[PDB]
Amino acid sequence: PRPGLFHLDSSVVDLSGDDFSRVHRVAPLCPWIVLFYNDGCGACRRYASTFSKFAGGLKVEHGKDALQIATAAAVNCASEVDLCRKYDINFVPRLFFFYPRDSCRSNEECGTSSLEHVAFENSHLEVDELESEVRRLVNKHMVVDDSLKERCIDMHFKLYTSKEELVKRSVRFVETTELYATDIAGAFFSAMHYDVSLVGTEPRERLTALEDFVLLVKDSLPSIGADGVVSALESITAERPFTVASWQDAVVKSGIPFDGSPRNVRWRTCRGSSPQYRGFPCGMWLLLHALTVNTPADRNVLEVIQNYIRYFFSCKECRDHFIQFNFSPNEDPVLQLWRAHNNVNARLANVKDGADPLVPKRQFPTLEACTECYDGAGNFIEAHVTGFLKQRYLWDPKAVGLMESNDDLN
Ligand SMILES: Cc1cc2nc3c(=O)[nH]c(=O)nc-3n(C[C@H](O)[C@H](O)[C@H](O)COP(=O)(O)OP(=O)(O)OC[C@H]3O[C@@H](n4cnc5c(N)ncnc54)[C@H](O)[C@@H]3O)c2cc1C
Repeated sequence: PRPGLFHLDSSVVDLSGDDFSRVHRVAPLCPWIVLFYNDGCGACRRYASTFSKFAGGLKVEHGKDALQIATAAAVNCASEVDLCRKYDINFVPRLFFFYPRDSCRSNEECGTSSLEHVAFENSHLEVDELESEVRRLVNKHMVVDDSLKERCIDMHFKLYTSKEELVKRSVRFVETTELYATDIAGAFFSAMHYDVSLVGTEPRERLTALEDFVLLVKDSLPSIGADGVVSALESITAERPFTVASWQDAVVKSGIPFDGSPRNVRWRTCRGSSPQYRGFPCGMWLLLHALTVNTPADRNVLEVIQNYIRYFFSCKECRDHFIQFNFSPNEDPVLQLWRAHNNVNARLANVKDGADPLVPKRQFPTLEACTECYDGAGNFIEAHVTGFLKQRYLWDPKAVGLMESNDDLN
C-alpha cells in the first residue's frame, strides 16, 4: 500500500487501472490527462508539483472553457506495475491523454465507447502549456454539448470532494434516519442544477413536464427557493432561449436552502457509508413524498411527478421502471407513492454491487419507527401509515430557514 505523490491532493485521481468505469460511471464519457510516474523518482517528485497546480485549475464550478471537462489523474508505477508495462512506461514522468472514441450528445443515451489515448510528445509542460495542450486535445478529439460538459464537471467534483474527505479524515457509521428538510432542498437543487441541464427544455412535452413540476414545488413547498426557478422558467423565449449557463445561474441565485455548495451537496438523511452511495436518488424520493403530502388542491401530483421523472430523471433504469407504475385516481397519492417506493425497496433488497452495505433496503416504515401502522400482528396496517407519512413529510417552511451551527464546517 503505497501513498504515492498525490495522496494528499484531492485534485488528482489516483488510478490503479485502465477501466474508467471503476473510477465513476460517467468517467468513460470524459477526457483524462494522466501522469504516469514513480513515487521514488526525483524528476517525478519535482514535476508532481506542476501537475498538481494544473489539476487545481480544473476546479471551476461552472466552466465556459472546454478545458473544464478534463480531469487530472496519475498512475504510480511503483504500485501499478502491470499497468505501466501495458502502456510501455519505462522512463517517467509520461503524460497520456485519454478520451472516448465518440462523444455523447445531449439527448442521446451515452453508451460504452472505445477508450482512446494519445501519448504527449513532451511530458515536461508548464501549467500554461498543459492547459493549452489539454484544451487543444479536447477540442480536436471531442464534440462537447453543454450537457456533456455538465456531465463531466459533476463527475470530477464528486471525486474531488470524496477524496478531500479521505484526506481530511487523514488528520463507526450510523445511518441518519430522521428526515431533514435540507435533503429535500438538496434534491430540488440537484434536480434543477443537474437533471434539467442534461436534457434541456425541448420538446414542448418536456418543457410542460418541467413547468408543472416546478409550479407544484413552489405551491407545495413554500420557501424552498422554487420562486426564482419559476421566474427563470418564465424567462425563456424564442428570443432568449434556454442555455445551461443561464439556467444554472438562476438556479444558484434562487436561494434554495440546501446545505453544502453547488458542487458539493450535503446530505444528512441521505448520507451513505461512502459518498458514492445514496445521496441524490434518496433525496428525490424524499422530495416526491413531501409533494404528495404537501400538495394543494386537486393538483395532479402523481401525474406531475411521473411526467417529470419521465422527461428528467438522470437514472435510466429508474426512469424506465417508474413509468410502468399505473397510478389510480381513486386512492390517496400518499399511499400509492408509498407502495411504489416499498415495491422498489423489495426489488433492491438483495443487490450487492452498487449498494450501500451499511444501509439495507427494508419495507417502510419499520416496526420500530411505526408500531401503530405496523400492527395487526403479522401484517401491515395501511390506516395509520397515512397519518405517519402525512406527519413525517409535512412541510414546515420555518424548519429549513433557521440558524445552522458553524462547526458544521466539519
Ligand atoms: C423514482 C425513482 C425510481 C428509482 N428506480 C430505481 C431503479 O429502478 N433501480 C435502482 O437500482 N434504483 C432506483 N432508484 C434509486 C433507489 O430506489 C434508491 O433511491 C437508492 O438505491 C438509494 O436508496 P436508499 O437506501 O438511500 O433509500 P431510498 O430508497 O432512496 O429512500 C430514501 C428515504 O426515503 C424514506 N423511505 C424509504 N421507503 C419509503 C417508503 N416506502 N415510503 C416513503 N418513504 C420511504 C427513507 O427515509 C429512506 O431513507 C429510484 C429512485 C427514484 C426516486
